[PDB]
Amino acid sequence: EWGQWESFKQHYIENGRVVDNSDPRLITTSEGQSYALFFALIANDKKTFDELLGWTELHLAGGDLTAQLPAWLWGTQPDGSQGILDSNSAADSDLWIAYSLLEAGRLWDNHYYQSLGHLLASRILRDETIKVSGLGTVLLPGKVGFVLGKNHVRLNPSYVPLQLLTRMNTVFPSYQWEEIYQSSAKLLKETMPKGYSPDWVEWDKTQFKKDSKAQSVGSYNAIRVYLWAGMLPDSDPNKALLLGKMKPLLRVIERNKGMPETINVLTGKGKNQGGVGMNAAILPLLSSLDSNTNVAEYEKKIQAELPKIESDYYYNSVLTLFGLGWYQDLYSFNDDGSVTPKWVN
Ligand SMILES: [Cl-]
Ligand code: NI
Repeated sequence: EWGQWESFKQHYIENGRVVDNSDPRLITTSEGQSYALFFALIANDKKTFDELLGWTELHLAGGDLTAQLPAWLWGTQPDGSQGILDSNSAADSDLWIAYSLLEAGRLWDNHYYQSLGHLLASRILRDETIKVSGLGTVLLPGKVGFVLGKNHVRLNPSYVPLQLLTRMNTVFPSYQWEEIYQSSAKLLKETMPKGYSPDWVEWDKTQFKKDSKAQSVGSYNAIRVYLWAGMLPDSDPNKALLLGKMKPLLRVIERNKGMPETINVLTGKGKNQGGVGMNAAILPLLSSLDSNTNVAEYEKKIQAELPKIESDYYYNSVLTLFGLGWYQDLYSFNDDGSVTPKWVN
């Protein structure tokens, strides 16, 4: 029913795990699992959803997702065995997994999925959030390694889709999730002086500062900011504020026909060509604002490039699933952060 999803399963999923073969360790990430769970839900694919969930729990979460956040990285170890390569969590993926479970629970009337999504979400609060001066409670990028000093944290704009955060608060209200929505909105709006979001940025007590490691680069992480924002319902007051800053991006598309591999968020100047994944990632945004780009023809170009990412290009494939899937009306987000797949109505 969703051709691109059927292709993705064939070429990227092996017995419940999403494989990124660009790493010679033939890795699976909690990110890959999280996106595949979401896509399986959008596709009304209960069987694959179950397979993905089971693999995630067994291999990344010690057989119990109610007991711990999943490890983010799994694959071939130096001795040839397969196992966890990094036991740290990745909060963006934790959030996508919790969201997909909550939404699958609602859409499929599956009380287990509802409960599991809830218990995972509660653990995200426990294990990878912290309250800092001025910004309040933030979602940290992982359970360890992102607290850099007193009231000083390293954050990642792409990790916090406002629609997912809205959803955390709408059936079981939570002062913590409300605070995280607010700090995330502030993070997004205040670190894009030219309408471009960095991959990483620090909050140091009283202000945002250039990330000491990643500097001012916006690249593969950050391209998702435009993706999530372009798919917000206009009920979210932050959508208009974020999109109001993105005229430079639209001009980049007019002139260069796509976003660059890396962009300097302070100057708006970019390096290299970004690729079909990044082009799909900006498609919802492109469809939502005025520019000289013919959107229909832009989408046709993306479609023409799909055979080239049939295999061996995990990340471009998930970006195209998100962006083309949305453009082709396969799913939309609602005012309460929930998602309505095409198959519902
Ligand atoms: Cl619905
Ligand atoms: Ni019920």
